[PDB]
Amino acid sequence: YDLYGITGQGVFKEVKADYYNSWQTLLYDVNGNLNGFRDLTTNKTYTIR
Amino acid sequence: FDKVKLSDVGFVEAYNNCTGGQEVRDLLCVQSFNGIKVLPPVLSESQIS
Repeated sequence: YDLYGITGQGVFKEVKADYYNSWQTLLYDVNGNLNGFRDLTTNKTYTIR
Repeated sequence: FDKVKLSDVGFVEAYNNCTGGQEVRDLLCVQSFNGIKVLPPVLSESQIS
């Protein structure tokens, strides 16, 4: 993938998340990995492994 | 074995939930993804018992 500039590879699993307020979109973990993502064109949520 | 979660036989059980992509929030599956995986010992724990 290349999600909005962020480069990486893995799976996508659609899970109905919550509380991505308005500006905060990309869900990082504690270690600076990408652990979750919101698309700006569909208002949908995902979780990356 | 009831008290300690990460016992000797429990490691490969903890590694088997890593591959499927379910409830992958624990830290042990992340360590195997970067090569630091615990190996089982030579004798099984059934054998020493």
